[PDB]
Amino acid sequence: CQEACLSLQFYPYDMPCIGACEMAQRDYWHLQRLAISHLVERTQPQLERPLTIRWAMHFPEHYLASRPFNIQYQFVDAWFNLADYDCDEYYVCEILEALIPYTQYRFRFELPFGENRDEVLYSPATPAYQTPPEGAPISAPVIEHLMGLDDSHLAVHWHPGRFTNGPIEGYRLRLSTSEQLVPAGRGSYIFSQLQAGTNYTLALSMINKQGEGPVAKGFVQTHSARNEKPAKDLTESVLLVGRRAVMWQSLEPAGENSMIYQSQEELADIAWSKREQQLWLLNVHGELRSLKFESGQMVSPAQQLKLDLGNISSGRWVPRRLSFDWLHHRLYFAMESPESFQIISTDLLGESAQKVGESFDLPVEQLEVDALNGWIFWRNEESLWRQDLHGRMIHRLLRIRQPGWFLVQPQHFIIHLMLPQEGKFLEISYDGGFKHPLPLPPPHWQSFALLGRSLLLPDSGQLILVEQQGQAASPSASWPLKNLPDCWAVILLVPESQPLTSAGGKPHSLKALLGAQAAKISWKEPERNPYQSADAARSWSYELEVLDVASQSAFSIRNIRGPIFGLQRLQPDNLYQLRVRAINVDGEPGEWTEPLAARTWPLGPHRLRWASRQGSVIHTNELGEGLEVQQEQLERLPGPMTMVNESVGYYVTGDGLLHCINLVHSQWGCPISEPLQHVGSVTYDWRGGRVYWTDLARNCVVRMDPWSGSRELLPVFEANFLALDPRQGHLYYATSSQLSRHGSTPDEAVTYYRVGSIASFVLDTQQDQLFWLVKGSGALRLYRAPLTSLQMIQQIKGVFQAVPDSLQLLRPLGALLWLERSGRRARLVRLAAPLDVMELPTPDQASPASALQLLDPQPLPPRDEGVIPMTVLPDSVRLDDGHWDDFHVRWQPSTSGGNHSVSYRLLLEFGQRLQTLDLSTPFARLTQLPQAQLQLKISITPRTAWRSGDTTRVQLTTPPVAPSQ
Amino acid sequence: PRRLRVFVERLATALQEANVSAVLRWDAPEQGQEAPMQALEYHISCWVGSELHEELRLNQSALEARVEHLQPDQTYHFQVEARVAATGAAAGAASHALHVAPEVQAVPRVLYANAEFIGELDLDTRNRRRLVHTASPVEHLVGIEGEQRLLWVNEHVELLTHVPGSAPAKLARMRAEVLALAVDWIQRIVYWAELDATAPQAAIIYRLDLCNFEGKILQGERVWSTPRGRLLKDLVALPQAQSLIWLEYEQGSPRNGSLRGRNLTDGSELEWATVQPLIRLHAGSLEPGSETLNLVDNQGKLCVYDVARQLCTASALRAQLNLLGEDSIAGQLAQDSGYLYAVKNWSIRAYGRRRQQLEYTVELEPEEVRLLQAHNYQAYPPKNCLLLPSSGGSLLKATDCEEQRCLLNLPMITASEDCPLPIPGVRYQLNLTLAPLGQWLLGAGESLNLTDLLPFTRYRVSGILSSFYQKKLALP
Ligand SMILES: *[C@@H]1O[C@H](CO[C@@H]2O[C@@H](C)[C@@H](O)[C@@H](O)[C@@H]2O)[C@@H](O[C@@H]2O[C@H](CO)[C@@H](O)[C@H](O)[C@H]2NC(C)=O)[C@H](O)[C@H]1NC(C)=O
Ligand SMILES: *[C@@H]1O[C@H](CO)[C@@H](O[C@@H]2O[C@H](CO)[C@@H](O)[C@H](O)[C@H]2NC(C)=O)[C@H](O)[C@H]1NC(C)=O
Ligand SMILES: *[C@@H]1O[C@H](CO)[C@@H](O)[C@H](O)[C@H]1NC(C)=O
Ligand SMILES: *[C@@H]1O[C@H](CO)[C@@H](O)[C@H](O)[C@H]1NC(C)=O
Ligand SMILES: *[C@@H]1O[C@H](CO)[C@@H](O)[C@H](O)[C@H]1NC(C)=O
Ligand SMILES: *[C@@H]1O[C@H](CO)[C@@H](O)[C@H](O)[C@H]1NC(C)=O
Ligand SMILES: *[C@@H]1O[C@H](CO)[C@@H](O)[C@H](O)[C@H]1NC(C)=O
Ligand SMILES: *[C@@H]1O[C@H](CO)[C@@H](O)[C@H](O)[C@H]1NC(C)=O
Ligand SMILES: *[C@@H]1O[C@H](CO)[C@@H](O)[C@H](O)[C@H]1NC(C)=O
Ligand SMILES: *[C@@H]1O[C@H](CO)[C@@H](O)[C@H](O)[C@H]1NC(C)=O
Repeated sequence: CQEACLSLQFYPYDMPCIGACEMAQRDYWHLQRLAISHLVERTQPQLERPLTIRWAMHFPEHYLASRPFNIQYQFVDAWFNLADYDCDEYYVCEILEALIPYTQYRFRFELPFGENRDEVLYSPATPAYQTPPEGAPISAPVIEHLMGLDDSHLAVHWHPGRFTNGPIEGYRLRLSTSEQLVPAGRGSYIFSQLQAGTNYTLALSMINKQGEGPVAKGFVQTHSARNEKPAKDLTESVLLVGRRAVMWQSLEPAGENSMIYQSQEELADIAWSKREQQLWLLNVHGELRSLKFESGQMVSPAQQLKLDLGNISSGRWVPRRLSFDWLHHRLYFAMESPESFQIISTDLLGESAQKVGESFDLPVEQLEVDALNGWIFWRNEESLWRQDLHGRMIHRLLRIRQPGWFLVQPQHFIIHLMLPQEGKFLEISYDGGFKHPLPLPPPHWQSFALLGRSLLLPDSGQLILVEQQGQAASPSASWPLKNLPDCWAVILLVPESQPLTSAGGKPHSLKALLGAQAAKISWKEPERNPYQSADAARSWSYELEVLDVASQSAFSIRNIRGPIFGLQRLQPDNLYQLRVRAINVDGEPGEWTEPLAARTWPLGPHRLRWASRQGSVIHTNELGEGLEVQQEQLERLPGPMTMVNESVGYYVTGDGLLHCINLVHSQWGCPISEPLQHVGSVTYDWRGGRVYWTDLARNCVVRMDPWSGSRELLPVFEANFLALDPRQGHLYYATSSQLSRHGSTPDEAVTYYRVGSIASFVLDTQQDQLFWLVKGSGALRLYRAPLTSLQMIQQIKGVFQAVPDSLQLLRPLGALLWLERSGRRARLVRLAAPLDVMELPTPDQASPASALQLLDPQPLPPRDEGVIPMTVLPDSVRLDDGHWDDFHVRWQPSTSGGNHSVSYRLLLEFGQRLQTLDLSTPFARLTQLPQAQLQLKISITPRTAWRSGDTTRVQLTTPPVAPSQ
Repeated sequence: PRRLRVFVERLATALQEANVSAVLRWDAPEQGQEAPMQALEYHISCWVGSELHEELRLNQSALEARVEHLQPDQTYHFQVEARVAATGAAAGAASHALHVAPEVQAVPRVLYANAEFIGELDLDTRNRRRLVHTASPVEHLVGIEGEQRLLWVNEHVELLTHVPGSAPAKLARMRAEVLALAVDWIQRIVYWAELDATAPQAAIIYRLDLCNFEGKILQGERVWSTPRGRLLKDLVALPQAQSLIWLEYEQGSPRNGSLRGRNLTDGSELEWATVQPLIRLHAGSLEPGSETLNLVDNQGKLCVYDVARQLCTASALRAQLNLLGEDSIAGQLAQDSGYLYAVKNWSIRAYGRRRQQLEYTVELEPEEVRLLQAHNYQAYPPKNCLLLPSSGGSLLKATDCEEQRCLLNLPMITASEDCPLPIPGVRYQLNLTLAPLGQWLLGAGESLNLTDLLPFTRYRVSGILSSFYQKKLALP
């Protein structure tokens, strides 16, 4: 439209011709999109198989005038542009792109309409087509969890990768060397017989029918070796519970083989406590005797404790089993109906009883609880099961005929189980899919004990101390057990049998949001492994340090009971290093985190203006607190508010409408009555005192006096965002493709950038630099250029991106802000440290945010009378002609207040003849002088770089021209 | 209906910037036999993203157009509308979008040599040319394609060249059976191998420099030789790896092929590891940092050798090439940057490298192809590396002198530390003076030997350095 509306009178840009041409073209493409929108959005493209999409459409009539249509592809398990395709006029498209094999795909069409980026149509998606499988896998299998169970074993859980490139066959594990193939259904492996106290390296690879994929790398320590107590220095104590005689025994060489409790009734099950030292005794009839002891002897007798049945318990239920939670201080019971086994948890008083699970006919031989790892295990004669403490998730571990007495180690995460019918060692993990043998010395024991690497096997007269490889006929030490008929329960009385310590912790993902004198910090908790439950407890206290780099001083604050912490009393404009650790109940803390360079805001009342998607506006500080809900009510989806003076502001909404608002008194102040459609952005020049906006329908820039509403079209084309430098009058504009400069003269026009698309920019007038955001294909790339070295400051990858016109320059901090497209987060990048991207969360009263501005502490300066051109004196416009062909017009030169460059624009009227001139002197030569004494009309418009003066219109008589040569 | 066929080509001349361009070929729509041949006005709009790159209006009977100045690694959209030019009625429309990727895409053109001539077979349009008419048939054929130069060995055992626009020039005449032929395109050195017919038969590698050719018959120089009883086959020159790789086999055992070579700078012998003995070797991708080799073992299977990792590499073209049989993969196999060509059952099959599928199959006569060669992308160094260096430096190093003579060594010059490859066509020119006594115009690699010097006497040598490209550009 610049080349169609080219006139020799108004040069170089006939502005209303160009504006009418551009608005008619956008009206044409809007009416074409509204015509063909239903036929696009009903018709589904079909796939057939080179791969061919048939769409039941046709190319438009002005087909080369529009933008390219894009086939877009989507993984079934955002839309990216397909690069290689071949379409004819009936949309019978052939994909020449090398697709990823064995990946399902969906395809759609994008039809743009003209050069306007708003007018696109999207077709519906195709039915899902999977690529046929070929070749090696290209995605490494990402490990979920990888840890050492104990000093000899190592556990890994993983998931398959994204592009398997074939049907899945097997995963290959290499441990450095130990190699093992596992099939496709299993994603968890546990190694064995490792060295203690060295780290191993695990290399995991994916294998399909065609080949082997890439290799995933892992560094993982085993547990250190436990201290081996000999027979001469064995200081442990055991409590062996038989059915009719219970005896406590010392594992010293001089040990006391001493009576604690004899019961003539047969006891069905026991429950053992560590801090209380209480052995609850449940007999064969179902009544419960709570029996407190102390260090192997009586301090209190047995008390009959009655369990509440309640409205859960409809029928008769006779209890048989016992287990005591050492975190929750709660018991768990298995009960017998006289017709099924149902397990009901209860309190120590016995009143708060609630069932878990469902009833089953199998008899539970032993009930044991891992209170640290959050599990209750029931073992019956058919299977061993695993339940969480709230009864939410149910799992069965192993099916076997008649298992014997199992022992759960919480920090080893290995159930050691001993069938007396087999007579061989069995290790089950907590998921139950790992079953392992070990050597056992031959005798059949009903129960056992594990003490480090040592194994205690109770004989009918003695006790056998082995190390699972030496023989049971020659123990290292023996203790007499002659008064016991048989040994159904052996309890090892160590503090490691019931620990409160999870023995693993390292915090991560530490985030610090800083203010002038305070900081809010949040860190992620260390995640749970699959071996413990959601009912497992890791209740900790976190210790945080601030390391001042100015004084090099480390201050540590401890006992923080949550992951969020509001730290106060920081000196402003100072940088620190902030590091967190997690301390357990036992006082063993975690390791250090990596420190982040945390610089505070400088001192001052730094208020941020948030605007919602519903038009509510609030003022916070830079931490997001201290909120004042403002009195005014904006329209729906507003952009950043541009202030002219302290009462009148201008903003753009999400549909392109431009609105004026008077904050103080709403009855007067806005010079334009109606909102104006198709506006990209808005800005204001305080020195000229002019409001500049991009009219997107006219691809022009409109300059408006805010005191009168007089609008001037200004020759800047296809612009979206504006910022004007008030020192020199240069306008800076950003298109969708390029970012450049427009001055008063054509010599000052310089192009800074050409490309995704430019999302926002901001002008730094003081330091003479410029920043802009390029919103590419899933990567926000931020840049910097001087106003006279182009570098990329920071590239942020992800599906989340910025709102267009949302990059502001935080002057006091020296940072850049952009609101995210979800409206619940803002991102801040400092200039001195480019790599750290702090996030500011959004206050919940304005929950989807559409605008965020930094309010300046000084007020806005008033308009300058030093840039206003004075009016040209109409008496001084003389038509003085010289000799020969010099027929010219002169006037007294218009100045400004401050001495600025005043150019002129001039119009001649010889009746119907017209002539326009652009001048830089008070002088114009008239060429095509008609010689027959007409009344010339002269109009002068003086201007500066910032604004324009008034028009001087005179009418002058021509001097007589006798020669015509 | 006939579809729009767009191929990108990357054409690189030495001392010039590589130019990547798009060749568009579209056939005409079907016309009646009563109507004559009509002019079709083809309108092309080329788009980069959302902006317009080029726009051309052409009156052609069938569309053969070329869009210049494309950029690598960017998606372009060519929108072609075909109208009848006399009436304005729309004959058709097409929309080709194209990621460029010039390492995997090229124009499907081969150079075929029968007993009569050497021609170009474009596999898209199925059209044959004749570049040069040969009086005697061609046995081996290599080329330099920055200057469109063909180099070949005839049946009368003579090595010849051809530039377009001239006669076939005789380069060398040699007196033994030539087993293989190769060219370094950068340094303009032609390497071949001659049979040595002693009772342990050998093969001697001869080299010739193209910068020393001024119109008369040159003679080769012996550089290396194989150990005795062994023979060469399929010489491939790798300039950016600075290697000369052949298939060394022992006489009487041709299916024991082992990948041997020399290093082109210092002359050291180099070995490459294969998992199986070989029968045949062909040149690969020839791209810097990713050079391959297509090599066939004794069971008639192919590996794509990565020569930096020295390993076989799995591809989707490998099973489709191994399905053709041993004689097709062992007889004629060529690879340019975009395709990979085999000859099976009087038909040339072109397999694409990007899409990894069979793209073209062109039937032949039973004696149209005896030799096949491809327009492989000969990647040139940048303009500071090919040319004469700026700084002089102490390139001349004096050895330990005797009283009678000094062995002045003439090494080979790289332009800077940023240029790893040698400068082409290096000629020292020396005055000898008593600190002229002697004048030499001598190339790089040899030595100057400096006889009849007086004992206990200082001497001086002074020399200018010249290259082929500074004589071509008339630089000082
Ligand atoms: C492509 O050709 C058209 C048509 O060419 C005319 O018809 C042919 C059958 C043949 O007889 C030609 O010589 C004729 O010119 C061109 O359109 C013509 O362009 C000229 C030059 O601008 C103009 O004076 C004529 O009026 C046009 N005629 C018609 C019928 O439109 C067209 O310009 C050619 N394109 C290019 C790039 O040269
Ligand atoms: C801020 O500026 C605006 C002009 O843009 C002022 O609004 C004018 O106010 C007077 C007095 O209320 C009205 O008579 C005018 O009609 C308003 N102008 C227009 C164009 O409508 C406003 O007063 C200014 N506020 C301050 C505090 O100076
Ligand atoms: C294992 O030891 C190496 C050797 O320095 C070290 O890099 C690594 O951090 C250690 N791994 C663990 C898990 O401690
Ligand atoms: C502008 O020019 C006038 C006239 O020369 C002079 O008096 C004045 O100092 C200049 N500067 C300003 C800032 O007004
Ligand atoms: C490449 O472009 C150069 C000019 O920059 C030109 O001289 C040369 O012939 C071109 N080569 C081709 C035809 O690709
Ligand atoms: C092939 O050659 C290798 C390398 O010389 C040699 O070890 C081997 O014996 C040969 N094999 C046969 C069958 O001749
Ligand atoms: C060839 O020689 C050069 C110069 O010494 C050396 O840098 C290079 O590594 C050698 N090439 C190979 C493939 O060994
Ligand atoms: C091979 O070529 C001959 C030529 O006549 C033809 O008859 C035959 O069908 C071809 N074989 C195949 C498999 O195409
Ligand atoms: C003498 O000159 C020849 C020819 O370049 C060279 O090969 C040789 O090494 C020289 N030096 C001697 C014999 O020391
Ligand atoms: C050697 O000296 C002669 C005699 O002056 C001169 O023509 C020639 O150019 C000289 N060579 C060099 C390299 O200067």
